[PDB]
Amino acid sequence: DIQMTQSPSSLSASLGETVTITCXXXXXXXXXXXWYQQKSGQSPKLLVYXXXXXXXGVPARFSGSGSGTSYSLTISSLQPEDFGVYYCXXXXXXXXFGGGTKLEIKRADAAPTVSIFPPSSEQLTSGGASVVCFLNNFYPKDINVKWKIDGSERQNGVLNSWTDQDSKDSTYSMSSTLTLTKDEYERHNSYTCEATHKTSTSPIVKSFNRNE
Amino acid sequence: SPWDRVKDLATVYVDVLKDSGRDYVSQFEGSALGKQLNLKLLDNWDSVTSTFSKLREQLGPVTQEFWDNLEKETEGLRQEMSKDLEEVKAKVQPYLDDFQKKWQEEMELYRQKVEPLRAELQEGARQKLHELQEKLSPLGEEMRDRARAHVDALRTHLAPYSDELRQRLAARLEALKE
Amino acid sequence: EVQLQQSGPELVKPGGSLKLSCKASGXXXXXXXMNWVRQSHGKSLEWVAXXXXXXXXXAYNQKFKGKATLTVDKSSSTAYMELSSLTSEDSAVYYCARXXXXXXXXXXXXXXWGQGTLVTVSSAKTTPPSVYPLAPGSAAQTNSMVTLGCLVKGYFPEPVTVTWNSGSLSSGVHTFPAVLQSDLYTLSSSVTVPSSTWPSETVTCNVAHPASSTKVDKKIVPRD
Repeated sequence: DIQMTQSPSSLSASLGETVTITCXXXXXXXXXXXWYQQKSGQSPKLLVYXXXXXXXGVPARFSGSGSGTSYSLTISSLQPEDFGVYYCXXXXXXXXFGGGTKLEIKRADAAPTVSIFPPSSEQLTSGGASVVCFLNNFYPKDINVKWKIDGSERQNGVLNSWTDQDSKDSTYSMSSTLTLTKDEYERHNSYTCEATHKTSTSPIVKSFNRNE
Repeated sequence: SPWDRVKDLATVYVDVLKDSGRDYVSQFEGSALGKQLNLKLLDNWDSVTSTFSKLREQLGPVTQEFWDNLEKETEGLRQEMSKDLEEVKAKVQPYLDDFQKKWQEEMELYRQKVEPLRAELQEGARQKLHELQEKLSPLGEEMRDRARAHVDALRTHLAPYSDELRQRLAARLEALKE
Repeated sequence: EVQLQQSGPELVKPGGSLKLSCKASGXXXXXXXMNWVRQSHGKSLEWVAXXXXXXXXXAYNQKFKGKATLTVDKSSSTAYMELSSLTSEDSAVYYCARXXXXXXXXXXXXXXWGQGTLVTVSSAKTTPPSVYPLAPGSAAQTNSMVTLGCLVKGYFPEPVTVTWNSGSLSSGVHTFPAVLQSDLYTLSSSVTVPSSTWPSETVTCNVAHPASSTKVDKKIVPRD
């Protein structure tokens, strides 16, 4: 009945930069703590046990320390394999895990390439109408999009999907889909997909006219 | 009391065989491993009916003729039982050696698996290792089951020998009444 | 080597029951305690329970004290996890991991993990996908690159494989993860093509849904 709390919910750091992950214990654990490294779509792997004993195959960059009730995991010179998700566990009482720490690569900011697509003819015959907006190869992941219909924002019926950080260019991509009925689609002419990002103060504006 | 000598005959010449086996079990039960495993092997080891009671059942009626013959022929009875006892102890010795040897092999395997954990646990070894006395521990349950299997196998192996010694003692005492 | 083999992905309707498999090899099954960990998509690892294979003893946490049940089959050296009355919140990935202690202790570090079993709870039936081409339309393309899209909507279950020109366009393609909307999955795929090659040359997205054995080829064509 001891809970593990990790202070960094999510951390972004450049390659080779030092980073410390702290795991706090609700009570004394007397060592017997383990850290697990999990990649995207992968099973957890044992990294360091007894809070100070690195596992087999673990490079010397990883290190653990214990100062009271706060156990810390330290990586000084990050490598591309080091990026992922990390968890701490307590092995004294019944086992429990922490909240998780998602480590991601930090790079220079990039502008989102925004593309907007009107609903296809095939979808119109079925009865639906979805306007798809693509935002590819942008950093950081934090971005907000707005759907303007003839100048009026709509906060209903919009669903977004964020891809995992790219392995090649270490960027992010986002797709925003606004789904509405055919009748509601034909009640307006101009559909605009605007996104506010740190790259530019003015949001990038892409739009089209329904009357092709 | 004339019955003290009869009891002493059983304690010296038939009961000493089972008491020897109890020492082998108690050697490991009270060791460092036995304390750590919370072993309870001697809880049910004593016979329900004592060997002296078995002798009295086979010799219900008693008369002064038996006591008179006992005084005259105790030397012969003592010599015969001593010779038979030495035969049985040498015959059962390899089994006792086998029991201790196979047990000591498990102790070496156990120690090399728990001593590394004691260093890792550091100050927490006293309380963390208490799980080894509970049901969730695989090795602890395996050791306890193997402990029960070995002691029960030993008890059943020397049981016919103890019965044979008691039977000869009963037959020798029965012949005195005539 | 020591490894744990888990069963394939499982689909169970709401209100039903589930049973997972975890086959052990390369070691003694009864020698070490077996753990089960539940992880939802993009969530933290959650310890479910542990089982002593030799004795059958089970230790459940407060979250899954009655919802989960752990059993062991000594002869087949497999550990089973059973969930009763699953719901949409029970859709997660379940791992089985062996305790690092050689039987000396029950609760310790998890040495070897299984790959995990994917569990999804939905009452929806198998539905073929609907594929809708995505073209710029307005032809407002003065940039050196032109982006084309492929929309896949209303299919169940996952996964769906999307390729462009039968894999010819391998670079500049972004396929987005599916999102559940009213018991049906939906995703979109975008491809970046040089502007000189479209619409001068045909661009087609290939959508494969092996669950329904459906393969659809949609050629991207510009509007009027």
